[PDB]
Amino acid sequence: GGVQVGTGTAVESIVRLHDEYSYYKLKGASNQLEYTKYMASTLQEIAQRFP
Amino acid sequence: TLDKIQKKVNDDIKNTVDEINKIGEEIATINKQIYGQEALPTEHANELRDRRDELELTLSKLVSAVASKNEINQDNRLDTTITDPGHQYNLSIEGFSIVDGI
Repeated sequence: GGVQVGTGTAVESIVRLHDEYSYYKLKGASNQLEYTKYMASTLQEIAQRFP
Repeated sequence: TLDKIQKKVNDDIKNTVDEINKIGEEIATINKQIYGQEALPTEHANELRDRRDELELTLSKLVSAVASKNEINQDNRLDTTITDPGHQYNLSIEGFSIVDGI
């Protein structure tokens, strides 16, 4: 009716869920830097080529 | 760059919503449990209380911090000896609060 009591528990499997965001912060700044730093190395090289 | 930062905070806003709901409901679920006919068992009870209270401050970080607290009693005449969230546990928010504490 309304008078209550409790008991135990059981198990079936194991888990690892999904939640990613702060890691994006550094990543975005990275690959743009990957474009720039590569380009910088090659571009400066390109500058001297036939001086 | 300015716009990306503007978009980013909007992403911060949109991301903040689901996590608050994600973390908030977990707390709310924990409040469901703490608020059955919950004459809480001493040793592990106050741990249930303290952990739930402990998690309040982490909630105050992102959102309002103003909630109402009380407590209730029970007897071997267990009846429907329920423990309340409503006046006992409810947050203030948005100008008018219509909220269940669980």
